Amino acid sequence: NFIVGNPWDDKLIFKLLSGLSKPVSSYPNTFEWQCKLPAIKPKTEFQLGSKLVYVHHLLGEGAFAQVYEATQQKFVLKVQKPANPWEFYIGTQLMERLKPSMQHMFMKFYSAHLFQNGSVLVGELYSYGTLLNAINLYKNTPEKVMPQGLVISFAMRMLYMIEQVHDCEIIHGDIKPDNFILGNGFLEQDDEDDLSAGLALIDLGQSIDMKLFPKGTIFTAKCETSGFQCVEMLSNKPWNYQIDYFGVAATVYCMLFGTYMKVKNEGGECKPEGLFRRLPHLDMWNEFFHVMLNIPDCHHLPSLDLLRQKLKKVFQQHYTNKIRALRNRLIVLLLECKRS
Ligand SMILES: Nc1ncnc2c1ncn2[C@@H]1O[C@H](COP(=O)(O)OP(=O)(O)O)[C@@H](O)[C@H]1O
Ligand SMILES: [Mg+2]
Repeated sequence: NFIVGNPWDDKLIFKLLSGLSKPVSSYPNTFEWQCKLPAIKPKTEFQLGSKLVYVHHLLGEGAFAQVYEATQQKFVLKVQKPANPWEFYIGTQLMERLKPSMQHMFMKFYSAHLFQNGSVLVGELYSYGTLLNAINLYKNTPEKVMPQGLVISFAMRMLYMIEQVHDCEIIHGDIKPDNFILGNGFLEQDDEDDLSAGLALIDLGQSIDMKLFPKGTIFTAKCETSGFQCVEMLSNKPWNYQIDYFGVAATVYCMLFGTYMKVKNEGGECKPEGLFRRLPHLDMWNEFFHVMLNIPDCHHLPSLDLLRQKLKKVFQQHYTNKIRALRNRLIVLLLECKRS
């Protein structure tokens, strides 16, 4: 039952990276440049060490990075100061541990460029915006919120995704609507029963590799670097994989209400704010959040498969017929937003 205070500490990360049989530098894709980070701005040109690259526009920004669209087929550039070789390590590892079939669920990194004061990562592109953006689009519409059938559908894919990541003994560490993105697969999704298509997960900067740590290690940090806090962090309790369970539930809560989840303690259990009576499938959602939020300990993680089945049951009873229309409607909204 080993203990590590902070898994996101820079000193710790440098120690793990430095203490590797296969340094990141060893990878073929990675490149180390002595010079400072090049000036990168939309509608400009610069050479990525060797070949010239054209940046068309800024797709999105986070607390750590700015992501631009680039060409010469289109891809993206993830720029951040200081350098973040860690993301490349995690991304590289993840594709290696994953089954080849499941790689399309996550962003692939083609190459990494490490500068003196920053890093630039070249990665796959997803052109139809984040899950958060999609949630915001509905607010303008009459429904004001995502249809349940799409919520449930997106939810089951998420549970399926973290299951694959956790099998790799990896923790995402930052599961939010901002870090979910919509790509072509969502557009071309033809098989509803296939959970591998229509949703992709990104932002591996805050990810944790459990392989590097002893068996049964635990973390006691009371918040994630951006300040993201799960239930264990609030309760001063230890945690490892629970943070991703909490993240999925927070992301699903957002699809349901279009507002970030807030937590409260009622009786002996932890519950989210405002699960009102008129909410469809209220029983199912109460059960879903109860399990995802109230985990007794690190050794009793809820079955991701079981949760998925409970949602699948409700989906098969009420939304198999209506799903195509709901997806088409969303597709039109995504196209409209992308036109802007
Ligand atoms: N592959 C991608 N395609 C399109 N946009 C992306 C891609 N990756 C990231 N983004 C955009 O970048 C923003 C944040 O990127 P992320 O990787 O989460 O960086 P950070 O760690 O700083 O949050 C997102 O809101 C998203 O719009
Ligand atoms: Mg992010």
